Amino acid sequence: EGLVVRCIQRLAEMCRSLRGAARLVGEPVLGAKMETAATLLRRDIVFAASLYTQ
Amino acid sequence: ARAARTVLGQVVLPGEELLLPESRVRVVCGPGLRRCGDRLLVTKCGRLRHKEPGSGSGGGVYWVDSQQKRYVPVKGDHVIGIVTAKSGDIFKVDVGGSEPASLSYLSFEGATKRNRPNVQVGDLIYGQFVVANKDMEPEMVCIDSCGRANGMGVIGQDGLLFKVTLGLIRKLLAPDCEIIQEVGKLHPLEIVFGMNGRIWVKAKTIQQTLILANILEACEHMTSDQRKQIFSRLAES
Amino acid sequence: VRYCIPGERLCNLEEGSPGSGTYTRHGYIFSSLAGCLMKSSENGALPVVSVVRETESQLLPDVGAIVTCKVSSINSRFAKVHILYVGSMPLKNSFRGTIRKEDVRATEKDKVEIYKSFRPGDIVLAKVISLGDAQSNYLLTTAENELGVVVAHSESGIQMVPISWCEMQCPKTHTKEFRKVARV
Amino acid sequence: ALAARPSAFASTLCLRYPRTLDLYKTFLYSRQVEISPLVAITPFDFKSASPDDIVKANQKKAFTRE
Amino acid sequence: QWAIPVDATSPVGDFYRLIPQPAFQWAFEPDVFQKQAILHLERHDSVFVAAHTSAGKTVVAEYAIALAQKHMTRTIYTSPIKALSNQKFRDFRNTFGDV
Repeated sequence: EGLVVRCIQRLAEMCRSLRGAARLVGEPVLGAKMETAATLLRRDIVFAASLYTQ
Repeated sequence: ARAARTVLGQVVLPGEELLLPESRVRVVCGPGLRRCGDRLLVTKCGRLRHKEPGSGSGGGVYWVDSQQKRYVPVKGDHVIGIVTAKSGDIFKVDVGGSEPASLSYLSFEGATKRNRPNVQVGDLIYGQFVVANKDMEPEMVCIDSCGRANGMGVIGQDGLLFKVTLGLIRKLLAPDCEIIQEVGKLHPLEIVFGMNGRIWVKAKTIQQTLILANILEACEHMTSDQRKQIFSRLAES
Repeated sequence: VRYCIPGERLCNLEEGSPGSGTYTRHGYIFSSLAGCLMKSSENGALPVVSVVRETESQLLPDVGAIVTCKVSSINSRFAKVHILYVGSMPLKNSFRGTIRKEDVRATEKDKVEIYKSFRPGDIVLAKVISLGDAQSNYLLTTAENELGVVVAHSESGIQMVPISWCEMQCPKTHTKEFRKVARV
Repeated sequence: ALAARPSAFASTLCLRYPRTLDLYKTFLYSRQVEISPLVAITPFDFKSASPDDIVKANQKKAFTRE
Repeated sequence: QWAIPVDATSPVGDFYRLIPQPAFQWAFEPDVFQKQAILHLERHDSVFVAAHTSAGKTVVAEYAIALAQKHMTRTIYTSPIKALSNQKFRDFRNTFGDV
């Protein structure tokens, strides 16, 4: 479980960039379930990162 | 001009004066009292009450207790509020006073510049104050003194929030109050009180939630014994 | 001595230069006020002729000017004030102001909590920096050692005295409070 | 272009309103009507640190960043 | 020509006579080539470096980094590997400023 988190943070970027395409076309049927997936993907272990964040 | 410790549990009126015990003492006057010279003045109607815990020391505060609806923020009170805006990096919330309060994105448990919490507009939050002086908008934090949120944060998913007067809240928040135990004997319940005049209830059935919502606002009146058992029996149905 | 009306022939462009509150046209110097004729010879000849009333009833603020003010309300991130004196002279009316959270100290630093800096009811000395937007109009600053609250006021109505650079104490009840003390 | 002399209404409209014993007796002020301070130092003469000046001169002189 | 290889000994005749004002001091001593690069870097020049030790080349890098905060500008450091990318950040975090 070292490459899973990197694959996750790679997936979340394309899901964040598909919103601009769904908005450009004008088809919010997919842009709504994609927004729900985007908010459904953000966990807390992903953002742990390093020790002295703050 | 009567004297204190003699008119305890007596209805007073604005403009009246009373004599505290003789040797000026440093007892602080409460909400409805103001200290002038070596006398006390009454500015609110109500009933005198005095609380000194267990000892012959101070041990003692003078405060009248009345019935009213308008709420003034007091430092250290548990107040339920409703979010109103999301301007900047704060969370303006309506508590019921003259001015709205102000949260911060990091005030929640484990919140940083990345893992911000989800707070929408028009949601109810359980939280405590840390600054409530009459010099700034009140500000509230929402986890703990130490930092572990003990039930605090955003609450309420399948209940009802209604409004009652400050008197019923004061009556319920008593160490010798048997209201909640008997009311919960009929209908199991869980409550989250708020010192701004708000209550969150959640029964099992929607009918029971309606009944608890209506019958809790009337418990400030209808004194127990000769009245309460018969009212409970009548509502059993 | 003689006074002026806001137009007359005074001097040529070679026989002096325009000063304050004057305008020139077609090689002549023309008056623009009704004050008194003062010709500051200074040094180097060719005096800079100007007309000044010397009785200022009102004066518009500028890009840079020292003004004495009076706080009206304070917020967690700004503090609205009321301009009361333009430097020395009393002002017949009152304008409005706003102190943003960058002009308190002379470093434009982080922290700097506005709440304990400019408590309402005080009188402060500040400097303008701009002509402002329609929300905040003058954008005063106190980023100097000589600027800040000068004459504070107690909780119960007693004239205060400075006690330190960051801390203040009540003289009567010996209560401790925070301000931004300016040099006298 | 001869200027003229005023008349009553103007000469009364342009009026400038700018001990000699005692009269109107009832309206005097006498007839009608401890503080141990332990004051601190009276000013604070700023003779001391004034942090802004510190941090500025500090960094400019120091000029090390290490 | 656009390319001048400076000789290893010819240019340098003095180091402290020039740059009258101080710089990013080092606890140890600076080598001839680090001061040689710093001398050119002061004139906002372009510098190429070919050496063997790793941190020895970083002296001029942190010279430029310390020089930026005296100019309030920003600098970009590119490291094409993740392990080395954060070590320098850690080195300069407690050392000074914000990175």
